[PDB]
Amino acid sequence: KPNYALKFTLAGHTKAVSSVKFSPNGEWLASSSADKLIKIWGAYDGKFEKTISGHKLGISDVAWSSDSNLLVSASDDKTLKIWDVSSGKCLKTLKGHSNYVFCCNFNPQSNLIVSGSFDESVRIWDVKTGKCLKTLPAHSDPVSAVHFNRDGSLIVSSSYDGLCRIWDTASGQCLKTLIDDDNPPVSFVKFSPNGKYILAATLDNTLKLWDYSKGKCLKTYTGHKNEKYCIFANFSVTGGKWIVSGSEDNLVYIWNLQTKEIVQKLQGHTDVVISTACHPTENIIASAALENDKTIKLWKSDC
Amino acid sequence: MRTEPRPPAP
Repeated sequence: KPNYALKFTLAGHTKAVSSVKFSPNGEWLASSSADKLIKIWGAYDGKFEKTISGHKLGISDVAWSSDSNLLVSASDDKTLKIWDVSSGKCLKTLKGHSNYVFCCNFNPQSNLIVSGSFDESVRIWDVKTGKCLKTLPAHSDPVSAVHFNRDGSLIVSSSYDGLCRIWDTASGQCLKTLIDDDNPPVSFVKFSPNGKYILAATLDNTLKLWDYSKGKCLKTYTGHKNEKYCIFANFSVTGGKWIVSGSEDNLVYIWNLQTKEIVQKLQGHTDVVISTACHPTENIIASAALENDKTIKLWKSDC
Repeated sequence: MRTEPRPPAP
């Protein structure tokens, strides 16, 4: 069992925080917010670094390039923006979605960005040019999450339509549609680190690990509350192998991936924990909460 | 916004 303990509370976003992510080089945490801003913080000391501004409406997601130099952000202003972190410059504004952009991610080579939108589409963008390369007719309801696999050859998407879909990056073809009894809205999805599984959150207070190729649910994680928000989930791999998620009861939940038992609940946020992130090399977790709290917390364990 | 809730189905 881990022993995550609070180390720092990071404050100053003026509205709900939407997403927190650690830079791949482990040096930084980036946060996005309904306040239309991105903030950068020291990953190990929680020290505020800088604010990055330019979106015209709130931002629901942010993601780092593999070399930790760029960010992409997804906004209700219907665009994504690519940012040079050290200069703060907006390098490109990605236009094409017809509604809120909700989620985003770079591929491992970082030459592509994938986005999902309330317009029900998934779009694949060229980083260098800013051009949309493909528009996938992915879902029949808002797209809640998009993620590339370890070698970038696949994209997984999730939707309120109750489905998770696997896409061939090169062709745009849908290679798989995952179906689960009752088709509860899917609020989050991501590949496992080895790319063999996908972790999916549904708005019925449940997280599941799936062997998507075979359409077999291998694990189910419950105990938390998730019925209204798209809460991030994660695979913790620097120490023990955990599943980490936020929750609508203001707690961070940690489960043993194999046993499915809850091994820790982290307390002291005062609103829904919308986002959690796991450091790439240290046993550190970042968490972020909604409007009534607006703080980010950094927790650290010995294992 | 992700920060705003989806009314659960009735």
